[PDB]
Amino acid sequence: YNVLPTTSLVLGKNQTLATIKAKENQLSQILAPNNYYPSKNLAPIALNAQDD
Amino acid sequence: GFSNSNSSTVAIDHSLSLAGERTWAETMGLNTADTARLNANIRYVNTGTAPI
Repeated sequence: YNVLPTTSLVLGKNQTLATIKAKENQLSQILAPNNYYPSKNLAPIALNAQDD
Repeated sequence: GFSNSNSSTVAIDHSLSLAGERTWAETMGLNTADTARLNANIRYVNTGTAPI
């Protein structure tokens, strides 16, 4: 519950562009097992921010 | 011999001009206080015995 992944944009072999913690636009309240957030019929979410 | 003379010249002009110009320009601005931006690629290593 309250899923906030910490992810990383990487170029090339290991050239990391950025490391971003998921913000409140990117929060997932429930992630039950064998499921997706968001659901498979819906479109995936957008991450475009660096600020808190 | 004594020669007098007197002339009077009356003139008129029309004119066209077709001026075609192609201009190329290039500019490089800089601020000496903010020349460069940095980005580090780093890892964390635990050689200890307890986790942190």
